[PDB]
Amino acid sequence: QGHMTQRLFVTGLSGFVGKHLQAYLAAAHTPWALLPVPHRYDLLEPDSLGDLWPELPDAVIHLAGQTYVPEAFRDPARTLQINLLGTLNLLQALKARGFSGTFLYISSGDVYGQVAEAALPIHEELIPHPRNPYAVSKLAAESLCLQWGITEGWRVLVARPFNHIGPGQKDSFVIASAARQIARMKQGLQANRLEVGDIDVSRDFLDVQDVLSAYLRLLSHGEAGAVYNVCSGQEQKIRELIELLADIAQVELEIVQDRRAEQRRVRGSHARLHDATGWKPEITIKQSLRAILSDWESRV
Amino acid sequence: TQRLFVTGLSGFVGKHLQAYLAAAHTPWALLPVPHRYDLLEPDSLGDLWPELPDAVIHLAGQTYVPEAFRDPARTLQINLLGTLNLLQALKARGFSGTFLYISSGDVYGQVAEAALPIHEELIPHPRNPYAVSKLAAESLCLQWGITEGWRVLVARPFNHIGPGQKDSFVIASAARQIARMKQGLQANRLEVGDIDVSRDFLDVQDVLSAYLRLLSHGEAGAVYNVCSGQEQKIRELIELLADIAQVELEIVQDMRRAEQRRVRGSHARLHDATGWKPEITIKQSLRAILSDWESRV
Ligand SMILES: NC(=O)C1=CN([C@@H]2O[C@H](COP(=O)(O)OP(=O)(O)OC[C@H]3O[C@@H](n4cnc5c(N)ncnc54)[C@H](OP(=O)(O)O)[C@@H]3O)[C@@H](O)[C@H]2O)C=CC1
Ligand SMILES: NC(=O)C1=CN([C@@H]2O[C@H](COP(=O)(O)OP(=O)(O)OC[C@H]3O[C@@H](n4cnc5c(N)ncnc54)[C@H](OP(=O)(O)O)[C@@H]3O)[C@@H](O)[C@H]2O)C=CC1
Repeated sequence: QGHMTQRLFVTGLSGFVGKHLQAYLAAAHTPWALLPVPHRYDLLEPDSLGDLWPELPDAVIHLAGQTYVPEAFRDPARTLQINLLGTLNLLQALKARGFSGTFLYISSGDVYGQVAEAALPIHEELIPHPRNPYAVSKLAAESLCLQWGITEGWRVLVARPFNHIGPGQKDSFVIASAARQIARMKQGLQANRLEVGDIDVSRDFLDVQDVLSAYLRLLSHGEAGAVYNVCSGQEQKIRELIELLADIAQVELEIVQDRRAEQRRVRGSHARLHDATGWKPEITIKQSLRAILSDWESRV
Repeated sequence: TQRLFVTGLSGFVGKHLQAYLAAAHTPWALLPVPHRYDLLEPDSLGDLWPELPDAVIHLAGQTYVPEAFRDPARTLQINLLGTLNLLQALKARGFSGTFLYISSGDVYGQVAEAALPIHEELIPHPRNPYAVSKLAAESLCLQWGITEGWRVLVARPFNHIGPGQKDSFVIASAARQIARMKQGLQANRLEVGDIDVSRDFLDVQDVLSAYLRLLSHGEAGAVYNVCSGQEQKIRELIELLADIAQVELEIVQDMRRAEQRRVRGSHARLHDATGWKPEITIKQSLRAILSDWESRV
């Protein structure tokens, strides 16, 4: 009956993506059985990691870390400690326990930095040029994890996801903030006015569920030692997404000016991930935007 | 004349750089180091610069690969967080000049022979925690160039040769033992690992010259290999040392085969930016290390 089951441990289960992954694994038919977390742990504290795996994971997805760019600029050392030294502490704890399975490190499409429009769509052979300490720490942790795969013989995979859309996303993202505010307009809690910065840029978006499905297909099919973009391959203009949110919400609003963005356009290539795994995006942008508006209605 | 601050002056490369700068009339005046400091201790860094540097060469760190394997965390602390502490100390002092970070050709990792010579557009694949820490510090320094607007340069030097090199390095060890054989202090027998590999070697003086040229003419935000572009078989260099010493040597195996058999780097980018070329032949370098080892014994 069903799948040959494998034990999966996920760090960061309490964060934005983690909560969606736990729900995904509870509802879907998958070979991955999510291991329980025996107690709270801190990646900065090796003694808190010791007994996390009464049953040994066959695979690990490492989501946990300091994920806010302004916080990384505020305290770069702490972001490096959490994202790089924390990853090292996790790797060493897994090693001491006897782990030798699949380790999928979750990086970010932000490692690429400034990319010329002529180099679009971004592919994994483009040399990255991180522009903030968070992106620096992600690229450094990528290298570390892949070095561990070389040194220890583990199956190490790296994913570079681009823009995510989902309930629970950081309010500092313009699309998440726009949805929150529009849901407040629906309920008469704020005027039909949106104060924006530069929204005449395009970015590559995926629903969080398509991002999750890419990670699980990487666990099933990815090549040891390889880096994969996780992206839609489609540019969306921020302004058109805001207009579609208003349309879905049955609201009319004015967008009012609250410095131009450095990177005007971002399109990623997911050819490598699709060729290796069969993965394809399945959630439409309209469904993604409706989902975040609906989530906000029950919270505002 | 511009003020230059160098970390790691007490190390192998830094001692040669201090000597070089005292000898030649370069555009750089080496700043004094007012007190002993520790890159892991931000409070030791604040008063390091009574006069503000115009340029910095960052040599200091944990340079030994077996030590990095022994304690990866410590090597990442020294090489990455130590670099951050230096960047933050300079920023707080008001520095906004040129920062040259010294990385390593070891960041590249495994490279197919058909892909030689190694150029800077090859994606690096570090294979040990030292190389990881160097690649990570490169990205940190270049990110600081972007965000702070400083002129940040990275050099990826390949194998170095010279007096005062770490004794665990194969050529340095061979030269020391052959110098002892010449004096009769050891039997004419040499225990070696896999010496059937080739590496790209430069005399430390040529490496230093490349760094000084980069300070003056490197392009902000760019990475430069610092290498000879010629492969040297370890077995041949050992034979050359014995020939210079006039020692009849016997090489004995100890026993695993090296992962990378051949390494050759391209200095094309460095040369086109700075006109630099190696000036010291491999034989002249080996004479010098042998002759230094002779006085030592
Ligand atoms: N969200 C996005 O838009 C994108 C995300 N990513 C990457 O995806 C991954 C998931 O992001 P997201 O879900 O939004 O992240 P969140 O910030 O929402 O969640 C971070 C998680 O890490 C945990 N964590 C933080 N510090 C530590 C620590 N020192 N020890 C142990 N656990 C710790 C947090 O637990 P607690 O709250 O208890 O501290 C939390 O569960 C990250 O690697 C991120 O960089 C990259 C591209 C896009
Ligand atoms: N030597 C070689 O063959 C190669 C070297 N390189 C790179 O070139 C640079 C110079 O190498 P090399 O001269 O051989 O290095 P050494 O190991 O000989 O010298 C290291 C220097 O760093 C200083 N240092 C170490 N830790 C700290 C710390 N926590 N705070 C302050 N200073 C510290 C040491 O001072 P102290 O003695 O007091 O600890 C010393 O001056 C390094 O970045 C190295 O990676 C590149 C490739 C090959």
